[PDB]
Amino acid sequence: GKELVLALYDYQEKSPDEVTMKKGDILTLLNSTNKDWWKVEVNDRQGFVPAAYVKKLD
Repeated sequence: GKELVLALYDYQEKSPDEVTMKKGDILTLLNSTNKDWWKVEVNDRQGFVPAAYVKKLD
């Protein structure tokens, strides 16, 4: 499994443990154990984004 997610909306980081993404970005999923905040990797940065702002691609 590739563990990819698609950004549904832009998100601006508000804390240093978050990441910024743009709608249409394809992120790597690291940890989806929390229902509200998922840890993702977008290039060379890792951090949290809201789960509701992304969709798992398979």
